[PDB]
Amino acid sequence: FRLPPLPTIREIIKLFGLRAVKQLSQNFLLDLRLTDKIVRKAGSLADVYVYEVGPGPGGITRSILNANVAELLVVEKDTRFIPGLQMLSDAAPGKLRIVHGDVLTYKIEKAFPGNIRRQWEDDPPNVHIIGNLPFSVSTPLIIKWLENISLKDGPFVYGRTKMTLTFQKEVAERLVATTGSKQHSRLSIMAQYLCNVEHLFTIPGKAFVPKPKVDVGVVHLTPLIEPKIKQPFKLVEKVVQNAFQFRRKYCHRGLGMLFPEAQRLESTGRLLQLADIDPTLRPTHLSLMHFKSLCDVYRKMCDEDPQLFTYNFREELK
Ligand SMILES: C[S@@+](CC[C@H](N)C(=O)[O-])C[C@H]1O[C@@H](n2cnc3c(N)ncnc32)[C@H](O)[C@@H]1O
Repeated sequence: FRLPPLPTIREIIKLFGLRAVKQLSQNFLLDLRLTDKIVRKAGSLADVYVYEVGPGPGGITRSILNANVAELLVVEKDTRFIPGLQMLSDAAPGKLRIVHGDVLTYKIEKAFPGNIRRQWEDDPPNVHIIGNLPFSVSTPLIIKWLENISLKDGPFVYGRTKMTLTFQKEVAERLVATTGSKQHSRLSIMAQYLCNVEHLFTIPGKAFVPKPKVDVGVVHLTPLIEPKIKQPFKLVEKVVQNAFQFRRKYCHRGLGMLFPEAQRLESTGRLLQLADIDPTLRPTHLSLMHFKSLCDVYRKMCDEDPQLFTYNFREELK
């Protein structure tokens, strides 16, 4: 019988390679004109110490290196892109530093000279964070970094360092969404109460390899001199999370989950009364100032009742 020919090594390597690329679910930006645009929209990187997260092939890395950068540190998790990055460092004498690490855990507190550090109320320091990461990494990273801004530590020991990151279109939308909008949610409050957030532009998915199912939003973030809420991050996070869980219901329904059932009617009413908020407002209409009132009242309630802050309504429902 006539059987199909054997696959060559080229075909075997191709079959493994193409499937290895799809395996980590990423979107490479090979358009140097686009990576130039991201860098351009981020502002002037002249004499700025730049931290790039997940450089990969090095598209943005190249665009950063061509921008009068004082120094560029990159942290790369995949060791397969490390050789090419080293090659790129060779073309730029003393401009590139490479680390094989995880951005979710790597500390940059001392990666740059302490002299470039600035006061919080000062102008933003000569540190800038830029990166195009996979969607699974970018989302928890900003949430980690928002908490760092709250604590004024981590990347923000240098001061109010800027961020220019890519997010999936919908996430980028929520980050900048104003009150009343359908995309106004947790990320909206969590980012805006700590940062000035600007949606620079949106890159269509066609420009990425391989092609993602969605478009990619480019967002610029700058920490505020005075945060809109002055409570612990985890407290703000819990109130915001509970407020937005039932989107089609009165905010009273969601905020009520902060309190044990035996006190829920009275405490939820008291919370909204003291915070001076209409109990019938849908969560989408809750502004940063509404949450400041909710958080401040909830804080006083927690200080009065130490059982309150670690209450979880799911555990009670079981
Ligand atoms: C979609 S590529 C982006 C690279 C570049 N922006 C581009 O498109 O040309 C994402 C890169 O980030 C790296 N990466 C993913 N998760 C990471 C993590 N947790 N820490 C550090 N790097 C990570 C991967 O190695 C991958 O090369």
